[PDB]
Amino acid sequence: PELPEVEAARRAIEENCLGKKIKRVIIADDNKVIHGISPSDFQTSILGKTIISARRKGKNLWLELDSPPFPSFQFGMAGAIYIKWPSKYSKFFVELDDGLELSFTDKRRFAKVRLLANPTSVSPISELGPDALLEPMTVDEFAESLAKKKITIKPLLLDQGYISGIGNWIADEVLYQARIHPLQTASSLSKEQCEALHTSIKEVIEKAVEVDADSSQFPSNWIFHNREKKPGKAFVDGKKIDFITAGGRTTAYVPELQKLY
DNA sequence: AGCGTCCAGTCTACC
DNA sequence: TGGTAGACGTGGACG
Repeated sequence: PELPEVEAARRAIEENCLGKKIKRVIIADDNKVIHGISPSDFQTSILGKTIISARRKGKNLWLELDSPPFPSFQFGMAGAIYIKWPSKYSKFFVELDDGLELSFTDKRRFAKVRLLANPTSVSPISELGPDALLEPMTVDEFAESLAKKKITIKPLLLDQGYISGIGNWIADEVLYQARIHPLQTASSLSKEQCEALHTSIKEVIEKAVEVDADSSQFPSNWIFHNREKKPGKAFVDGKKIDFITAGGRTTAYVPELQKLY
């Protein structure tokens, strides 16, 4: 999940779970996902504490507790949060003093759950670039840095180091909206296009958050809705969609609108 | 469920 | 450079 999906989970927890003691904990005995601590230790630790606030940066979320260390989640490809089994794919589970349950699942096992004294000072959050939703580069700045990069525009957007939060489909959507080929070099962008990408990134990510990442509420005219179709049968507003790879990720774009020099 | 194949955010080996 | 080609477990969609 990309920024919208995580931001939705953060808001949901900030709304239903703050100020309640953790009465019961269950940590999946998953050597790969539960990173740097035994599910047992991890359990004993947070037991009895209270969530003081839910924080986020990029595709990362952590729970600030009334006392460290704090549990953090790097979603990966299939990470997800649930409030209300323990589901089969649950890796982190807690029942609060009011019967409310919170669970982090990962049906694919590509996520990372850690228990760090300060997630903000260490990987992966420490190397994260400014957040797309919390620290949006001003129009001028955005471009200014777009210049200093001799990299393809998309893989540039998929780099958590540069900017954090954007994912494969959010990248495609914004480039499409701003009518910019994914392979156009960063530095070779016009201060006109740079202001165009800047504006779509904002429209796309906000609306996405605004709808709690519920893809079905996504503007009908977003390429997103047809990026699932197979090559040769994928279209948007009559225009044809092409599937090329960039940054090692299948990239959907429309040659008739997204061109390059 | 039962088949088989393909598509789907890190993180490292390499030209 | 930065470009890439693969690896990593495994569910879900589909011929």
